[PDB]
Amino acid sequence: TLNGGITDMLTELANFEKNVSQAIHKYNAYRKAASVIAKYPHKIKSGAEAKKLPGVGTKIAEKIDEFLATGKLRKLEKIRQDDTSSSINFLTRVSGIGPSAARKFVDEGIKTLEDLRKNEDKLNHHQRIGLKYFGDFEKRIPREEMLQMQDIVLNEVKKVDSEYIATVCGSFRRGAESSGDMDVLLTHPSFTSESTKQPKLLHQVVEQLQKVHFITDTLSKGETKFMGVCQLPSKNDEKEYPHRRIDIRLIPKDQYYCGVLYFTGSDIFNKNMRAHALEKGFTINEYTIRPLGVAGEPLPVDSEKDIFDYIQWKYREPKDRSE
DNA sequence: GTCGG
DNA sequence: GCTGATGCGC
DNA sequence: CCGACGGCGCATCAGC
Ligand SMILES: Nc1ccn([C@H]2C[C@H](O)[C@@H](COP(=O)(O)OP(=O)(O)NP(=O)(O)O)O2)c(=O)n1
Ligand SMILES: [Mg+2]
Ligand SMILES: [Mg+2]
Repeated sequence: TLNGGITDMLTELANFEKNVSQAIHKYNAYRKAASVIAKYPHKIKSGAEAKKLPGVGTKIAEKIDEFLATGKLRKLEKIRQDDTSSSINFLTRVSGIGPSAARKFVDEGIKTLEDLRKNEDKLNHHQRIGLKYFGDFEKRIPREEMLQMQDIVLNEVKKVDSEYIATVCGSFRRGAESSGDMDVLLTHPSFTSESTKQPKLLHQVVEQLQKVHFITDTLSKGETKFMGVCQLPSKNDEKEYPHRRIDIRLIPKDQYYCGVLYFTGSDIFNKNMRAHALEKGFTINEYTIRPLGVAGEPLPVDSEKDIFDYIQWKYREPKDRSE
């Protein structure tokens, strides 16, 4: 990538602020700057040039000048040397261990993978599964495997009830050649914003995917959101595929376009778009777009493009939403 | 950390 | 048990 | 200056 050295530096700063400092707005600011620089179509020559981009301010411009001049950032070189920052940043890589829990574990002398494995009884269910698949969860998923997973999920959903519609969203729907996980949007005509005419709609699908041994583990599960683990089947004598993260979101069927907009992302694109909506006098969530008067009644939406129209954005195909 | 009013 | 906060994640 | 920063599901806990 054209400015990969810079965007990597900013991401590392973002992670430090989130995981160690617990300064969430600094985390968001660093990721916004990294995002806008990532899509800038020139090799950046100076901090001043970058400060012209929205989300890059004075402090990030100065860091870019240091990085361009020396290839490194003294602030990060010191952070990498610090044992407590290093430990906390490591522990947060386990799914279910956040900044607070990582600092608590370090206080208790739990700070390596070996320590975690020795202290499984001190982990909640989510953390215990995150530890179990720690290596697998850091692997990426080739799009070819995403296509196999898509075929399994859609066909098994079809067998439960041909009226389900399952849509793979996330980075996959944005056309990524690899994904960190699989995100599945689910609808069924019995579940609308006006009524739930059938119970266990999400459960039935989860159950079926467990029955055929696709879903292997559950991190969390409610009426509309499942968060778990899945695995492709392998052939005779074949090494097994890595276990993968899977999220499933049941959305009211009449609210599919707001739901698919949300679940297609990226997260930064959603943040930019919802922030823009506010400046335009609307609020967007995964169910509705509503005017700000306090939020008013939902506006009619019959395509993803209707949502862009309301906030006066030209439409952006999913592949162009990877901010 | 950055931005807009 | 319920409700509201908080952590963690999408 | 300085308030705002997207919006919400599930797990866990504290207080009643
Ligand atoms: N903070 C976040 C995180 C996620 N999402 C939405 C947008 C994202 O596209 C989708 C799925 O989340 P994800 O973490 O799986 O991200 P992804 O875009 O699929 N990328 P990846 O899974 O790493 O390949 O949920 C969001 O709105 N806000
Ligand atoms: Mg994803
Ligand atoms: Mg996901």
